[PDB]
Amino acid sequence: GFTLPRQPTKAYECENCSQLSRENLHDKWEITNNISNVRRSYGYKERISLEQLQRGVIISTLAPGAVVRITPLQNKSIPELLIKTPKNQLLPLKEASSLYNQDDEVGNNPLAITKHQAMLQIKPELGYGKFILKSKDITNKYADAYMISVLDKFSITYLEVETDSLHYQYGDKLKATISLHNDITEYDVNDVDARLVGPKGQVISLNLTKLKSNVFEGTATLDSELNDRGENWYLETDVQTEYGQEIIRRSGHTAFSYSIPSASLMNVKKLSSKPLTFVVTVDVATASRYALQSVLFQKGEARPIQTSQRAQWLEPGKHVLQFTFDNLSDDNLYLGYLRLIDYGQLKTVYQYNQPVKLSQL
Ligand SMILES: [Ca+2]
Repeated sequence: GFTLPRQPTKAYECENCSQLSRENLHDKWEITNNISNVRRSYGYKERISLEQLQRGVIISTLAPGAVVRITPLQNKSIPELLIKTPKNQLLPLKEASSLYNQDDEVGNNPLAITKHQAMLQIKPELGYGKFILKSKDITNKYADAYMISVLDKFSITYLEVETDSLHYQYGDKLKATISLHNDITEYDVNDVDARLVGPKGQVISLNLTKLKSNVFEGTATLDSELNDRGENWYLETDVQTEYGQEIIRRSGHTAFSYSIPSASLMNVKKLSSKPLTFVVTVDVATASRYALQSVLFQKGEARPIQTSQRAQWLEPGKHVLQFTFDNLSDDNLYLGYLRLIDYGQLKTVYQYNQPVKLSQL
């Protein structure tokens, strides 16, 4: 017998669990022998209102040829838009795009600026800096709000974000690193905002600390009790600073997985050698369909021989799950991992990824 690391279980309210299969199934398959969520952004995204568009919204770029996208957040029309260049030339938005993009007789060219959406690449001749996007008028037919996306395509200034893990569970502390880089300039950042957004739109704000002039660390406790149903969480951050007369604005995102520890593995023992059968004790908090997956491994070459999977419906309480391999001596074999999946969450809720020699079972 081998005792596995303890993991207190946590119950969750599941809406789709009743629809899951109640079939007790065992599968086996042959097999043979992402690490980081680091993400860089060369632009930013923001939500703006029609009231802000009327007054004018700052579009800040650091290099020529930035790409700008304006989409309504309601199923309504976009206003006729104007853009003020950094040299205070007021233009119809279309006149800030190339002659090619303004031409309706190219055919292959998309009608990139319409009443439904507006997308453009700023002509390199207009340079870079502070552009002002403004509405020509306001009516009760335009959308209330818009998503502005700015890709500063040819800027060497980027925002780098990452979390200390790809996967978390209920009660874990998440740590994020947020850094603003340019290999020529050293920035001093003070205006930073960051949060965690869940699949149902639930928000967990990050508590930030300044590590360096351009580096921030953020922490939060992940304590959502909701089922993510296979969907992921995102770290969202927004940074703004100034370097001389230039606005440095970057926003970034990175994904991470989250689960509720709805069930845990406790003890694993070898039941038989012919056929190679193992039994694992499981503590279940929420009635759902669970799958226990394991891999049999074999100077010396270590390689997987077969994967086994036991999937069944489990009510709250203690259970014994059985899994078998086809098959070599006990000394030349070991269990590569012990993973437990909750199909109600479509997440691994328990995993032991350390080798377990059969001589320990
Ligand atoms: Ca701000």
